[PDB]
Amino acid sequence: SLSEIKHWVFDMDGTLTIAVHDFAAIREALSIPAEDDILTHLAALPADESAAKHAWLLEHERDLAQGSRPAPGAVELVRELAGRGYRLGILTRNARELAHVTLEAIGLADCFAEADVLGRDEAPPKPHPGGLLKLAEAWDVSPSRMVMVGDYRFDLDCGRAAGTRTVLVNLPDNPWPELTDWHARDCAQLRDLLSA
Amino acid sequence: SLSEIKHWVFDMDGTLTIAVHDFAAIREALSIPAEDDILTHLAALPADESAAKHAWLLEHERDLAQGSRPAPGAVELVRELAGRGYRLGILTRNARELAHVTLEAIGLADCFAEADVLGRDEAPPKPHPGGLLKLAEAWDVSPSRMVMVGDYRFDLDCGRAAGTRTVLVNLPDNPWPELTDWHARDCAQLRDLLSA
Ligand SMILES: [Mg+2]
Ligand SMILES: [Mg+2]
Repeated sequence: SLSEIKHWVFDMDGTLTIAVHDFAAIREALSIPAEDDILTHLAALPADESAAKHAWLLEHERDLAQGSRPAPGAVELVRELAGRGYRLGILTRNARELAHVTLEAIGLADCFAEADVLGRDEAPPKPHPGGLLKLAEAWDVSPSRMVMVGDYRFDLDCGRAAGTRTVLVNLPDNPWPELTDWHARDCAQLRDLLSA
Repeated sequence: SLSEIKHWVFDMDGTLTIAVHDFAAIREALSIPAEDDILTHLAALPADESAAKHAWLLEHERDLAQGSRPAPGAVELVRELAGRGYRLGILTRNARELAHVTLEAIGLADCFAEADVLGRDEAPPKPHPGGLLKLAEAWDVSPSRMVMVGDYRFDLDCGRAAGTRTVLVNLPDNPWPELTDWHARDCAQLRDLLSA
């Protein structure tokens, strides 16, 4: 079961943190009334208008970005696992130094050994298994007793290639059933799953 | 009128070109049926599910990107203006070298003098007016007889700061009426407007 896994690895972006965007600039650009939610308002527009506005939003994702925040339930999950004495790692395309800064910013830096935060320079790009194998070696543990937690297909492919169990979070359903051992809408539901 | 303007400046990203994304990966990740359009399907989902899936899409905009393509009507507009003997420029945050490559790829490199394609190293970031003032100087023309064409607020602010007329394209309405002299849903409608 999930609770028997005592070695956990997380993707960073999209899993533990998510990008936040400039709501006021979006509302202004897309002519959203103050009384309306942005997405709800867009879904209710005529199809062609909704499509043009959604396209503009995606096109300007980086222009509109304002750093990142912890994903729902992420801090709570990591603290729960750390409280158990579990061993926790990170596998990210980010430079280790940025990953470190991010961990400090969200108050989780003390839950991961610095050597177990693997960035751009410490491991090949997902879905290559190198990074998970590096942690498996450092921890001297069977990959079958580790879990890779992510929100994107290359996270699941990476776990499957290395032989770890896999978890999908931050999508509401199960789009890759063969690649995914457990799925949860977010880290808060994952914590609940773990508990049960 | 618009047709009296013989000096035109364009933003690049979002105006002449737009990012394209991996439709098959999106469909797989978001569980979209083959018979459905991605956006139409998402708008029809329960609110919470639609929101989670739209959030994931925005979060992975760069992961899903597959270069860029010309924006609707952009090639046709630029060729029409060049055919008139009009003077055309680019003001972009992109490195000039990338802008050049992009122009070559979309078959428009011959419509702009190389010196009039202004990139990262040739002009300060929008909305600073430096870049438009640089073109105005090179062309020896009143900014009031130039137009800046863009799809984002900093393009309009840049034109207003330099004193050029401004055009909004690639949004379907008029969100910044005081900043915008003419607006069109895209470059094809702008060409039509120009003609009329
Ligand atoms: Mg990710
Ligand atoms: Mg732009």
